Amino acid sequence: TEFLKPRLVDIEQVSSTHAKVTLEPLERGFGHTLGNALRRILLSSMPGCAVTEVEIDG
Amino acid sequence: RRKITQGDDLAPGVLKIVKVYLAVKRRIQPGDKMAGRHGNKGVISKINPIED
Repeated sequence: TEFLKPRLVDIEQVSSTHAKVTLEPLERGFGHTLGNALRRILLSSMPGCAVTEVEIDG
Repeated sequence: RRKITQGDDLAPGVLKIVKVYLAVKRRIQPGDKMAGRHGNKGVISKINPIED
């Protein structure tokens, strides 16, 4: 069996708006197993902070 | 054996014709036209892995 090693990661970066991680190599079904897995993480569970509740004293 | 030995005459003049067979397996791929008996037609866009 043979394996691949992720290389050439051409990070197109703009200060704070967005990062576009270009990267090779991905056989059929890996930009999937990873890409969707990441958006899953980014819409459902990512340990960060936020305001839970706000009481307007007025 | 008679049929095998002298039944090879084909065309006047060109009595020696060499016919060769070339078997070529052709598969299903992005661009094939698949349908059903009922009438519905179709052409495969992108045959995805069974993962999806």
